[PDB]
Amino acid sequence: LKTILHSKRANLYYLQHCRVLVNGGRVEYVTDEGRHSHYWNIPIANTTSLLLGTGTSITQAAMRELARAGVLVGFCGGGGTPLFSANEVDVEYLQRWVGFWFDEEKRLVAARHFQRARLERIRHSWLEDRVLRDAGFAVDATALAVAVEDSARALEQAPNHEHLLTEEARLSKRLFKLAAQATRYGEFVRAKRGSGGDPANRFLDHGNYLAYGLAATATWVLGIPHGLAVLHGKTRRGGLVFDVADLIKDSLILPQAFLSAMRGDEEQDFRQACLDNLSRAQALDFMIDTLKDVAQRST
Amino acid sequence: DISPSELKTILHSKRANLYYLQHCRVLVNGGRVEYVTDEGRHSHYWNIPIANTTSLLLGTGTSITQAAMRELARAGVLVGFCGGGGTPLFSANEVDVEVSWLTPQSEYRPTEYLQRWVGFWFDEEKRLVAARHFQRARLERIRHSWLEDRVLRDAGFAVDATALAVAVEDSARALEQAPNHEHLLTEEARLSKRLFKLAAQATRYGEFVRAKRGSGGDPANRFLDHGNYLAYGLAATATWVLGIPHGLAVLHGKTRRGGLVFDVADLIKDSLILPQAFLSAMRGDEEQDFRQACLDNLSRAQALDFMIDTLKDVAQRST
Amino acid sequence: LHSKRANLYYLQHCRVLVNGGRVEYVTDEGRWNIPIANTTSLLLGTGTSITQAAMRELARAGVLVGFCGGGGTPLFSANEVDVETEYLQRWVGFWFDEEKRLVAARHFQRARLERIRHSWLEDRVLRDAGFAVDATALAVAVEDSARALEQAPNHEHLLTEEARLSKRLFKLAAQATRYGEFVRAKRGSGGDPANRFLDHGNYLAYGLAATATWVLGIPHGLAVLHGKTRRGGLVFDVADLIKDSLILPQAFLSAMRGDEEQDFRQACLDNLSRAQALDFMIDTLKDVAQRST
Amino acid sequence: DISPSELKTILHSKRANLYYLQHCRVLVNGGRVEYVTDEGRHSHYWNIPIANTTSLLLGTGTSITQAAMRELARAGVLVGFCGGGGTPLFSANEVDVEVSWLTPQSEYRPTEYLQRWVGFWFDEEKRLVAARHFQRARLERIRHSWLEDRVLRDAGFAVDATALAVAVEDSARALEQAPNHEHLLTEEARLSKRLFKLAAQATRYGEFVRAKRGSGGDPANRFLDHGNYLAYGLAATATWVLGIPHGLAVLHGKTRRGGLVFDVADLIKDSLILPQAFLSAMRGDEEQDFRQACLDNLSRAQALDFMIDTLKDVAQRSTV
Ligand SMILES: [Ca+2]
Ligand SMILES: [Ca+2]
Ligand SMILES: [Mn+2]
Ligand SMILES: [Mn+2]
Ligand SMILES: [Mn+2]
Ligand SMILES: [Mn+2]
Ligand code: NA
Ligand code: NA
Repeated sequence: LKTILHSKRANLYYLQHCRVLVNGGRVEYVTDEGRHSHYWNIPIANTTSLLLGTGTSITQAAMRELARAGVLVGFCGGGGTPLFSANEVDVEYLQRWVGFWFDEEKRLVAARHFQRARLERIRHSWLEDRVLRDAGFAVDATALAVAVEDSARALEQAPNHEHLLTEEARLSKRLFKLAAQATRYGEFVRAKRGSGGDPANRFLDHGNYLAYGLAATATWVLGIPHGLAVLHGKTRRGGLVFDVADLIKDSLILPQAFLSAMRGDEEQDFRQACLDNLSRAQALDFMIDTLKDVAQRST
Repeated sequence: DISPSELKTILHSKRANLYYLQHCRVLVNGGRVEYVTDEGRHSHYWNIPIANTTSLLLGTGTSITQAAMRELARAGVLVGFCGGGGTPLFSANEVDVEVSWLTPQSEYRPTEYLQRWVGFWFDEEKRLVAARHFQRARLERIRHSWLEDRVLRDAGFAVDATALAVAVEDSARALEQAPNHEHLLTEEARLSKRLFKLAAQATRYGEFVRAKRGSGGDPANRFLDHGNYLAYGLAATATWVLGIPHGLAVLHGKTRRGGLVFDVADLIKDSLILPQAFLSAMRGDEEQDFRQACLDNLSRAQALDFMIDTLKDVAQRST
Repeated sequence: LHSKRANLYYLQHCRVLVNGGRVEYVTDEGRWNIPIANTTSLLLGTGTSITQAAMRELARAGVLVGFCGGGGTPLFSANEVDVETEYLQRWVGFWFDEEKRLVAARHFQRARLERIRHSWLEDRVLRDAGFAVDATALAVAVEDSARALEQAPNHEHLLTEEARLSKRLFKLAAQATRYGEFVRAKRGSGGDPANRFLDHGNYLAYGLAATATWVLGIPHGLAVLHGKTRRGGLVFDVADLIKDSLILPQAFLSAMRGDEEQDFRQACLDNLSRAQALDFMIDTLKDVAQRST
Repeated sequence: DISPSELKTILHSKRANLYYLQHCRVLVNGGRVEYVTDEGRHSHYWNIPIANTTSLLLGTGTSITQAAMRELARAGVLVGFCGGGGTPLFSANEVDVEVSWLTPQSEYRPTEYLQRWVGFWFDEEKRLVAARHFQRARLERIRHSWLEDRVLRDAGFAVDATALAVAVEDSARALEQAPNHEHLLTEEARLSKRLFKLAAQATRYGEFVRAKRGSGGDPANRFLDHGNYLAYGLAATATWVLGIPHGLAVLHGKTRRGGLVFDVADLIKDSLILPQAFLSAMRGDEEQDFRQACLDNLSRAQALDFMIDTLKDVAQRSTV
């Protein structure tokens, strides 16, 4: 059962299990049993973005007709992640992004706002919205709000990027501990990526991977290159994708990791639970909006 | 000494295969990427060695699947959809789009060249310096390949060497005199026209007239259009592998989308593709013979590596 | 915008569809999330469309769906409400006892009088717009009618008094706006702008009333004040809750300002939205059903 | 004498069109309501004569616009959303919803039938008397149609007349003695099952087995599922035109939302839809051929008029 009628923001559609082709100058979508039931109703304007996921194919004639119409096209894994390969976006956000990015102070302004955005999404999904709680995420509501409020303040006071990052890490650590307790996980230590074998560290690694796919889709639709991070160091590959994934990491991935663990989920149960959370909470939209908002303010 | 990344870049720069496909389906078969043609009853199946491939050009009557895209992206192979007969995929306003490129998005790129690039790119006079630098590099390749390339000589490129030296020397003087981008573009077309003429005479083509937008029917024009796709693919690869978006053109930005691909393809279009278009015409090659001959020359001359070095030099020389 | 408590949403200029497993609504490039639960109601207005796959998902999730004009009126067509937290049994439970029906009717009249007092006097929006009504004459009128309504012994007398209050509000409204002589023209037969705007305004009010009865599952044919044989009777009863408080002054204001049809229309819609008219209609209907037992 | 409103009801009862639409958009084009399919190079545009239409059923791959809803609603045309391939739009627990109906809300209905209806409806025993009444009206349509409709006979419905007459007599008997709604429901399904068998034999279908929830792939089952939508549409129209809410069911209330639609559709399902489903299977009709043949039968037999009279009769009899 659906529970949300989604006010769509970014004009991005996901397709799966169909063949995209052209009949008489018209882009159509075909399955083994004739015309696809939904896809004919995706609007083919220069504001559209198309992601072709599981069991899709496309012909050259369709590609022509989509590119002619200003439709950006990409290929993604199941559920829109990872983002495999995509059309380059014509160079708008890039100009603005570059406009502030070389001013280290404006970069910190961007980084501070990302953290505020991230703090709010934690507050929202762990407390205000009930779904996680309903599914057994029994977090100490009181200790959570303290954590957010302390960190928020501690973040506001960091004088520079190095300090912001330190505080940013401390908050994540605090959340792991609360999440573990919430779910009676017992001892938890975050293992640096790939190196932990326990279910939670695993689900966290896999979850972050699904989120990087959504973040990459956000930077791609906006024409913003991965190498212009606001929080991660300037030499980190994929740096901005990670900044962008960090927006919903602790609010959506973190709690489902400990839940799947608590519940004895296998890898695919976790992946699917995760995608459903990202979907319901409109994560991709938020990543996009955060990016626009930051660019808009910069100058 | 060298990073593992830089090693991988060198290794990528040595991939020799570049496919141009028509009337086939690109898909995955027993975990291999393959293209499939319909031979009436037969279907023929052709392997694609992805670790050795820089790009796929997919023209008329092609399709590709998401599972192939997955495998291709993961191996860092670009996929471009192009039009038929060397004509544009489509034309919108006054701009022709030869290839729609799909570039891998999850194989994270280095950041340093991108940062240098967006560092100069919004400054018009610094784009001028970058444009000029590409043009200089282009002239040095024309000289080397037209004058010191025994392999081209031995294949029947009986070019008037004195005349080639004179045109290239005049172009250099003009290039360095150019006040702006319009002057660069003007000089470039002017060299190209002299070179087509010289190549025509070298190969007994008879009187040659360059036809635009893939409109020419004659062997030379067709081979020149087909060969440019090869240069576009290497250029699309060279910029992708360094993390530079195709859109940040410094010379062709007014008349081409993803114009950096054209800027970079110009490094080898006149030096390498052009002679071989006339050599193939002269000998009666079919298109795919000509394509193989180019790939051989581009591998031999280490074209991809040159393109990548030049991008680096251009990026470094705005610091 | 979808303004009306956690439960009724209004959409316009968008396509409702299913993509990537979600029910989504896609706004026109020219122009908040909605919860899909069994308590949701959804109205699709100007420049909307919906696919069968979306309808499926909303129906499955217990969302009642309707189509309506600009701003939520008229109500064109809607899902049948499941007969049951159900007002229908209660409604019918009192409706056949004529004395209980009068109790309902008396409550509607008190509710309507309070709305008039609120909007004409207490609340100043109307005032600010140039509705310069004699505050004193208005309070006398309301108090007198209230008293006269409580004194009426049956529906007939209640209806008589009810019309006599409307007549005296028209006159107060005309003077408030320096309109000059006014006489209510019955049945769309009036040509002067106040008469025309009152006709149009009531039509917009019917649209809202129809929505209120639809959400509660109550049939139009069970009126508490209008005659048993009158088609759309309960809708007219419900519209009467806000006719004189909101539509009547806007009609004289629009005429005074030289408004065209659409100015008037948009002014009502805004008044109706500002004053939360639809919620009042619904609350009143719920309360009458509650106080009927 | 005859009121303009009742004349309008008689006029509405004669509307002959009923559309079942798939893979198209319903919209307004030059002031007309039309449906549009995409045919590669050319879109096809099909007019909907709204004054001559009872309902639209919109299945797989449809959409409709507010502007179309406005024109349809104004003309008193119902719009239902149905599922694919004769299967339910959806199922929520033990209850299947075949069609989600949108009914016009600004074309004010008469009040008298509704008032009679809510007057008896909350009394179970009165609902029972209403259910029996519907069931007798159904037996009478079955008799008239299977025994006296020469048109069906000439189309090759070679039914065993005596076998049919005997089953309907047994049914009437069992009907009158039904103590509960439970008993009525049991007898209803027992008669329908005899009728499938008789229709199958009249049309050389071979052994027939009714499949539920649209799950049957054989022609008869598919036409039965398809024909039911037509009956639902006319029932939805009959009840709406009289101002009776779909939910005030007297028979199928336990298993069906908007159950009165089913109770009313039962007046013509076995009498008309059922033989035609077997005739179409016998001839090799495509689905749209079958649907047209039904519409022709329903119009010739004045099915909508009968449903409407029956609801009126039932409402008027509750009143004693
Ligand atoms: Ca090198
Ligand atoms: Ca009759
Ligand atoms: Mn980090
Ligand atoms: Mn050039
Ligand atoms: Mn009245
Ligand atoms: Mn039945
Ligand atoms: Na050509
Ligand atoms: Na079926």
